Amino acid sequence: APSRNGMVLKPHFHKDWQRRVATWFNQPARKIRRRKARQAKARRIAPRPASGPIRPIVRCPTVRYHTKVRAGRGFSLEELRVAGIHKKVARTIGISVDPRRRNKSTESLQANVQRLKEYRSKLILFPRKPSAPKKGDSSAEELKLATQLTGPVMPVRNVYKKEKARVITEEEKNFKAFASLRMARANARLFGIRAKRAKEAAEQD
Amino acid sequence: SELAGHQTSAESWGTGRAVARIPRVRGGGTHRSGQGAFGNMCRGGRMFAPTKTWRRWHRRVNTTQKRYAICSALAASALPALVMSKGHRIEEVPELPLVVEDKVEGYKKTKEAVLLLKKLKAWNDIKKVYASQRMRAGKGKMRNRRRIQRRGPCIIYNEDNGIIKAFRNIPGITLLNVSKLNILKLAPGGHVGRFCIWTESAFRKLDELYGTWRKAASLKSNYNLPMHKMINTDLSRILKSPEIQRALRAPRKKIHRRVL
Amino acid sequence: MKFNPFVTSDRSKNRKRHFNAPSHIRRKIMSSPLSKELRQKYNVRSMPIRKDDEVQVVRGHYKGQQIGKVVQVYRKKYVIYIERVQREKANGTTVHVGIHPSKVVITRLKLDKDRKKILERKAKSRQ
RNA sequence: CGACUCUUAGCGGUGGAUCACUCGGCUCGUGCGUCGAUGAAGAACGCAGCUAGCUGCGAGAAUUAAUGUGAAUUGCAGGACACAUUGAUCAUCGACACUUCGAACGCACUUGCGGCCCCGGGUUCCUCCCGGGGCUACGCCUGUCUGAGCGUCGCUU
RNA sequence: CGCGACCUCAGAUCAGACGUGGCGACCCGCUGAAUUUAAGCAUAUUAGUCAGCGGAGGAAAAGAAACUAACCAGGAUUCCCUCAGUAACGGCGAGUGAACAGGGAAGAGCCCAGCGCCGAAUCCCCGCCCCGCGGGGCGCGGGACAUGUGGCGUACGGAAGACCCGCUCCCCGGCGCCGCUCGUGGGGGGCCCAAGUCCUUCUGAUCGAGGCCCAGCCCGUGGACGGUGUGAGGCCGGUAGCGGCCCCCGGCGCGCGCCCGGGUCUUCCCGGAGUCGGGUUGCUUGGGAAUGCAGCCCAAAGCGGGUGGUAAACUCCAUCUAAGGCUAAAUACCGGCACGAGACCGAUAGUCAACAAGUACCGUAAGGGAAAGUUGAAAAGAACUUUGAAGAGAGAGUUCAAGAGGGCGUGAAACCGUUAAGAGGUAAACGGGUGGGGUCCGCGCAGUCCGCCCGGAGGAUUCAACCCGGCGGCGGGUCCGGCCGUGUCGGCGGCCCGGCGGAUCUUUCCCGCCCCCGGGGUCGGCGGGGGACCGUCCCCCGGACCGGCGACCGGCCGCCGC
RNA sequence: CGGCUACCCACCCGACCCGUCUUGAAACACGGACCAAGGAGUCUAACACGUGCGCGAGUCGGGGGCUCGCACGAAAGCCGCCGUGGCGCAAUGAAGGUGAAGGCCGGCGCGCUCGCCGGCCGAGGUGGGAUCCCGAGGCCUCUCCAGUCCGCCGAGGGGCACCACCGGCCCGUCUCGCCCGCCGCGCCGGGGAGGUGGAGCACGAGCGCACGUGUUAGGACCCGAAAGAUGGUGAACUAUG
RNA sequence: UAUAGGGGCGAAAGACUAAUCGAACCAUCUAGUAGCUGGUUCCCUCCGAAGUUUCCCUCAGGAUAGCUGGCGCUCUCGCCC
RNA sequence: GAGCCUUGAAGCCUAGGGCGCGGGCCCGGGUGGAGCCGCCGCAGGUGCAGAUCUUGGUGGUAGUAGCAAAUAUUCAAACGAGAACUUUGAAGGCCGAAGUGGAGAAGGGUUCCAUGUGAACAGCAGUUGAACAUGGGUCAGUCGGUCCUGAGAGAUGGGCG
Ligand SMILES: [Mg+2]
Ligand SMILES: [Mg+2]
Ligand SMILES: [Mg+2]
Ligand SMILES: [Mg+2]
Ligand SMILES: [Mg+2]
Ligand SMILES: [Mg+2]
Ligand SMILES: [Mg+2]
Ligand SMILES: [Mg+2]
Ligand SMILES: [Mg+2]
Ligand SMILES: [Mg+2]
Ligand SMILES: [Mg+2]
Ligand SMILES: [Mg+2]
Ligand SMILES: [Mg+2]
Ligand SMILES: [Mg+2]
Ligand SMILES: [Mg+2]
Ligand SMILES: [Mg+2]
Ligand SMILES: [Mg+2]
Ligand SMILES: [Mg+2]
Ligand SMILES: [Mg+2]
Ligand SMILES: [Mg+2]
Ligand SMILES: [Mg+2]
Ligand SMILES: [Mg+2]
Ligand SMILES: [Mg+2]
Ligand SMILES: [Mg+2]
Ligand SMILES: [Mg+2]
Ligand SMILES: [Mg+2]
Ligand SMILES: [Mg+2]
Ligand SMILES: [Mg+2]
Ligand SMILES: [Mg+2]
Ligand SMILES: [Mg+2]
Ligand SMILES: [Mg+2]
Ligand SMILES: [Mg+2]
Ligand SMILES: [Mg+2]
Ligand SMILES: [Mg+2]
Ligand SMILES: [Mg+2]
Ligand SMILES: [Mg+2]
Ligand SMILES: [Mg+2]
Ligand SMILES: [Mg+2]
Ligand SMILES: [Mg+2]
Ligand SMILES: [Mg+2]
Ligand SMILES: [Mg+2]
Ligand SMILES: [Mg+2]
Ligand SMILES: [Mg+2]
Ligand SMILES: [Mg+2]
Ligand SMILES: [Mg+2]
Ligand SMILES: [Mg+2]
Ligand SMILES: [Mg+2]
Ligand SMILES: [Mg+2]
Ligand SMILES: [Mg+2]
Ligand SMILES: [Mg+2]
Ligand SMILES: [Mg+2]
Ligand SMILES: [Mg+2]
Ligand SMILES: [Mg+2]
Ligand SMILES: [Mg+2]
Ligand SMILES: [Mg+2]
Ligand SMILES: [Mg+2]
Ligand SMILES: [Mg+2]
Ligand SMILES: [Mg+2]
Ligand SMILES: [Mg+2]
Ligand SMILES: [Mg+2]
Ligand SMILES: [Mg+2]
Ligand SMILES: [Mg+2]
Ligand SMILES: [Mg+2]
Ligand SMILES: [Mg+2]
Ligand SMILES: [Mg+2]
Ligand SMILES: [Mg+2]
Ligand SMILES: [Mg+2]
Ligand SMILES: [Mg+2]
Ligand SMILES: [Mg+2]
Ligand SMILES: [Mg+2]
Ligand SMILES: [Mg+2]
Ligand SMILES: [Mg+2]
Ligand SMILES: [Mg+2]
Ligand SMILES: [Mg+2]
Ligand SMILES: [Mg+2]
Ligand SMILES: [Mg+2]
Ligand SMILES: [Mg+2]
Ligand SMILES: [Mg+2]
Ligand SMILES: [Mg+2]
Ligand SMILES: [Mg+2]
Ligand SMILES: [Mg+2]
Ligand SMILES: [Mg+2]
Ligand SMILES: [Mg+2]
Repeated sequence: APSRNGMVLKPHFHKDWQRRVATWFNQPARKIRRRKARQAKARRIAPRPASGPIRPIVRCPTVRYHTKVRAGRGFSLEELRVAGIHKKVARTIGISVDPRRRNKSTESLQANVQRLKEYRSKLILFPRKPSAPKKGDSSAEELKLATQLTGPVMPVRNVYKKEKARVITEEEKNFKAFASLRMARANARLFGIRAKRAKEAAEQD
Repeated sequence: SELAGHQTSAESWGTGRAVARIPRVRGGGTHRSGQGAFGNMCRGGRMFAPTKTWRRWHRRVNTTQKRYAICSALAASALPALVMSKGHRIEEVPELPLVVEDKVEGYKKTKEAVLLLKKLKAWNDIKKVYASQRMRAGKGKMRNRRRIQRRGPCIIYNEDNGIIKAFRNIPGITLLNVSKLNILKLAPGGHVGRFCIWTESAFRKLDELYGTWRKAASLKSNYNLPMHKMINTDLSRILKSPEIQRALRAPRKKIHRRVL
Repeated sequence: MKFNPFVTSDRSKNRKRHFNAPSHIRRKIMSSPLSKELRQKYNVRSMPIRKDDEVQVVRGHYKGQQIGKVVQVYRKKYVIYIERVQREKANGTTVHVGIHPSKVVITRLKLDKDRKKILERKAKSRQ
């Protein structure tokens, strides 16, 4: 069966594939369905924005992706308590509540708190009666626009630091050599055996 | 086909029962019993290696070539000798790249549209399309496609205001927006050079939409105009400029045929 | 040009609905235009036909200025029969000849209450 | 010379290819997403003035009523042609009605053999008497009624 | 011995209600091969699929971690692209084959057992009124469930109780009614522009030609159909936030029913067992020192248990809380119900079925399973005569055609009959070469060539040679008149009343904060706003350069028609 | 009168019936009575190479989103603070990991088989090598001076692609060696010089689309078996109660 | 009336089991498999073979070289050696 | 292509005229009755002699083999267009009571019977028939099913799955 200098082929076709072929032909029809679903959602809600719940600021979890930042799921009830608002009241306001999320980072804690304070600033709500506990005048001409697009406060906004200019100094360019990583790596590899030999030297009395 | 021609059940007879080794239907009385079963060379068998609904129908083209072809078709629409060599009637028509006022795109009645085309002298071209809208030749008359009808002028506009309602049912005509162009409308049949009629705001918006060679396109993000291969290309001018004819050998024109 | 997504350009479906439409649609199909003086008088282009009109033929083998009365309407054959239009067989028996009602000009109607109502609906819709 | 045979061609016959047509298929997609003990799917039998199929119907059987429609169905007679009554035909169909088998249900299936309750006639009545109607399948749930137990226990002989 | 109370129970044609059977395209639970591949064949693969069985709905299933990860951490489920033909499995052969990170589509969370607090504060059945329709739901008395445990408060994100502070005093269902409302809610019917105007063909015309400087007429209608053919206007319909009537439906306003949450502090409460797990054996998985599942046996814990991917011990850390349950979305759909389209087939094709198709028919049965479209515009289907016993025929007639006569459009070949020509002992047929004849074509048959120039015989016209007048165009020049074009500077002019770019800068600035000692201090950091600097395109005049298909005028050269 | 013709006939010579398996076919080898219609290298995935196009150290929207509900619109167009991702730009190790710059001059340490310092250039060199450049001299009607202009050049210069070789550099191992570094002085790192294994570097050429050919998996050029499995229907003939 | 397919029944012939039996019939897996026969459809132009090496549970087959074709590419010619 | 056509397209035939080396084509003539082609691109289920090919049709063989198991017919008449076969008469025969007779079970389903036709079917023919068409015919307390159990088959209770 093989031939001249050609690559080894192992295609996965021995299984009777021609029976179970699901084929994209209804793909434009699904795109039109999902457009009509989104426009129906926009007309069926009210003043409430599309993609209504706000989403947090969240960093990926892999030595590969931790530089980036991602629109997460919810606001990690510690953060939502620091916002000073009750749990299901946040679900009614449009603030996403995800109780499994934990906060080790004070930085991302405070960043989520700032995002909560900005959302509570941008919030314009309408009670039924004339009590108007939270509201005002003709509220910015029905806030001049009904519905928003693609995240409420544009949840990505990947922040970019400058580190513009600085004069090179000493110590650094005499110190920060290649050998630091290798010495630290060997220190981390041999952290345990040195302690074991310390215990041996204590035992030998 | 997508379904069996193997609805019949079948077996062979073998080396005995002289006739053949094709599978045969098994039965009696009904005079299909003993005919040719599934296969190619038989009556009421499957076609050979039959068509399947997962054939690779659609094809992808690069977006830069999709824009390059639009630029090439619009550039071919500017020259008068190209578009007459497709088959339009531009003999008594004013300028090539026609550009009417923005009063056109607010029309509501089609009699003003016919009046506009008659005064712009493309009505001779519409009269050709009226002259040639014959019946289709072939087997295609059965499947819902009966009128051969040639393509006329395409009106290009922006900011839709009711020009579609006006120009819509003049036959053979094409009505087509600026920000959504078509190669299938700007070059029907794969030949370059379809006659076109523009509008003021459209014809101003073109240079915003594709740029010059000096500045980039503003509406389309990463796209520049294409590179240009020969800068000046009148080959007769180049060969009869003195810089070449200084450095030519000689016209050698003696024939020197066969000597007996 | 067709803009509904719920009506057919399809030749097969149109011929099938045509040759199998029931009688109360075959009435609308077998429709005749009115003469131009009567359309001036009534402001209506066309009408369904019935048993009792006064009918002139515009085209065929039997043409022109012969205003006769219809007698039968085969909606099964899409054919009306006119009283003057005859032909003998071989055996000397006369028989009516088939005329499709598109080739038919109505000169007088039969007036009736439902025809007055249909005529008033036509005039009110043409407005 | 004729007969026979062969080859062409004209004509004629057998034959049903090509072409043209298409109330038919196949594929793709949208919208919807509905059977049954209140007797389904399926099957049998029956029904028209002339009637075998197909189709449509069920002892009200080529459809009943009602709503819309507005003068026909049709191969031939007739019959209602009435419409200043209710108005032919056709469609829609929401009110009626829906033979026997069929999960089939009174027990089985040979259209057989029953059993109660009730109503009309019988001997003016029970005792294996005519007609009609109703009820009479299995399993299981909630409650009622009846009662078995040297199961546990009381009060009593 | 009797009676009573339960507890276990049976019976009934008890009162009322429910399940069965089907279709199975998609889904769910189990069971389950073999052809084949490996060139042989045992594991492997075919595949946990075909077949079998039981279930279900418009979707189902899944699902709010006994999770992923190991760093600045994510966060229910579902589906797509990637991960990836990779890590891994494998007579380490053939072959098999994931997942988390990432980006999208959709966005949703909850309840109960336990624990304790509330005097069973709870539910079902029967009976009477209550009320209003198209039709059934709250309240009052007596029969039961139930203390071996109804209901309220309650869920691992903590919860409860009791102080203290701070406010807030509610919402869902039913009914009448106004405009509504994203195609302009959904369904049902009926209707809505303009020529059959003129000659002309023809069997019939929807053929062809024509309509003033208003283009014959309508066009938000020129899709498509039928009608004696090939139609925008003769007809249905198509177009349109076109109009009218009829039905039902989703978002405003009177009645009935229900109605204290938050924060701090103190005390108290805090969980699912023959279950996890271990041994062993089978199946499956890529899961390898056993991923998952199941049988048997052994079988717990409370700073516990599980997970952290090479078995086991010691150790530290991270993460989750299993053995109870519910839930839309995105998603699959060859059955069905209608529906719209097609670079698809055109009656030996396309479903087997364009037609009385799962019909005729074969087999006892499981089951197998066809052939078969076309007259003509209109039946106008051949009256009548005349042979024959009738079939059949000859006249006549229908129509454009019987050269269309009831399986009837067009009618090929094999084959057969007859006529016309030619031929005949080496079977017929063929190739090369000719000859004879025949059908037919062309040619005009000893009269067939034409086109130009030049020299001769006629008339009839008016160029031309020459100029005048006029238009248009060629070709060049002062780049004149200006124009635009190419380069280089000047004015930065529009920099703030300019576009955009820049991980240039400007803490001498402005807002939210943080730091040090209510304020100040550059003491520094981040998010947000302006503006100095470079990089390109918008103007100005000035000068450089070229008149290039960038085009107009003047004068010049040289044509031109009138 | 001329005429080739798929008309027919005459005559001379040549002349075995086609298709395929085969060393060998007219074969006493097989298939073919005759005629009409149907009838066989298709499609997808994957790979390799050649070709055409666009962009270019990038490239690709194939998955989504954006536009008013319009036949052709299941089209086309746009996104870029949708580049996440694929392929490539960097290989090598089993892995822990590591990861491609040298040349020329001046000086110093014993210029010692040796390291350091200072300046400049920058992918080394050798032999061929299309092309290009320079050029002795050579030639154009009286004798002097002239310029473009003309063309051949012996020879010489820099040298593309590519070929051949040497030298250099990275990674794995092996051998021989001494020196330096110090988030902490250690069975710690870093380094040198040789000979080797590598799918390497030594100024990058890919990516996307389409077409062609070939190979593989798929019913795969078409038809063909004796078999095997699953699930059902038959004792009306026959066998025996 | 009973016995049903690797099953039944057999005074035993491997006989019979619906004209089939040394494993019945029908449908599906199924277009199963085949190194083995048969066929494999338009013209013209150009070039044009091999039946040999090695290895294979290979000896009617394949891989490998060799033979062939296509696609080119890099140079050489034209003006006493 | 201001393509071609009811003043005749597609297809078919053609001892007609030609072109190309061919694949094939163009025109003439006749049938034929409503659609057809050239070119530039594009996409295919794209070109027949065969496959004991499939389906449909027709030949040679051929007016041939063959219409022969069971002895057998003949005359006259009738109805009729038509008589070797139909019917009647007469004569001669066979079956010879274990039948070529008279009736039933299973099976068949209208074939039973009358009238009318003789187109196809009866393998010659036919005035005939079991062919076709029209219209008729099957009457039960005491004949049988129904009822009984037999060889057996099958349900609930139970068990297994
Ligand atoms: Mg090979
Ligand atoms: Mg492999
Ligand atoms: Mg397979
Ligand atoms: Mg199949
Ligand atoms: Mg099949
Ligand atoms: Mg078929
Ligand atoms: Mg055709
Ligand atoms: Mg269709
Ligand atoms: Mg003939
Ligand atoms: Mg036929
Ligand atoms: Mg009625
Ligand atoms: Mg029963
Ligand atoms: Mg009763
Ligand atoms: Mg094999
Ligand atoms: Mg084997
Ligand atoms: Mg498996
Ligand atoms: Mg199955
Ligand atoms: Mg069920
Ligand atoms: Mg359902
Ligand atoms: Mg939880
Ligand atoms: Mg990859
Ligand atoms: Mg597997
Ligand atoms: Mg028409
Ligand atoms: Mg029409
Ligand atoms: Mg109209
Ligand atoms: Mg396994
Ligand atoms: Mg724990
Ligand atoms: Mg533990
Ligand atoms: Mg633990
Ligand atoms: Mg749970
Ligand atoms: Mg659960
Ligand atoms: Mg769902
Ligand atoms: Mg046909
Ligand atoms: Mg068929
Ligand atoms: Mg007709
Ligand atoms: Mg004719
Ligand atoms: Mg005909
Ligand atoms: Mg005919
Ligand atoms: Mg003769
Ligand atoms: Mg062989
Ligand atoms: Mg041999
Ligand atoms: Mg041969
Ligand atoms: Mg042979
Ligand atoms: Mg033979
Ligand atoms: Mg063919
Ligand atoms: Mg390539
Ligand atoms: Mg990336
Ligand atoms: Mg086997
Ligand atoms: Mg078996
Ligand atoms: Mg079995
Ligand atoms: Mg028997
Ligand atoms: Mg077997
Ligand atoms: Mg047998
Ligand atoms: Mg095959
Ligand atoms: Mg087979
Ligand atoms: Mg060999
Ligand atoms: Mg070669
Ligand atoms: Mg016709
Ligand atoms: Mg042609
Ligand atoms: Mg042709
Ligand atoms: Mg095709
Ligand atoms: Mg084919
Ligand atoms: Mg053939
Ligand atoms: Mg052949
Ligand atoms: Mg054959
Ligand atoms: Mg045959
Ligand atoms: Mg024969
Ligand atoms: Mg003989
Ligand atoms: Mg004989
Ligand atoms: Mg005999
Ligand atoms: Mg007589
Ligand atoms: Mg006689
Ligand atoms: Mg006899
Ligand atoms: Mg005897
Ligand atoms: Mg007898
Ligand atoms: Mg006979
Ligand atoms: Mg008789
Ligand atoms: Mg009889
Ligand atoms: Mg009969
Ligand atoms: Mg009696
Ligand atoms: Mg008796
Ligand atoms: Mg049983
Ligand atoms: Mg049981």
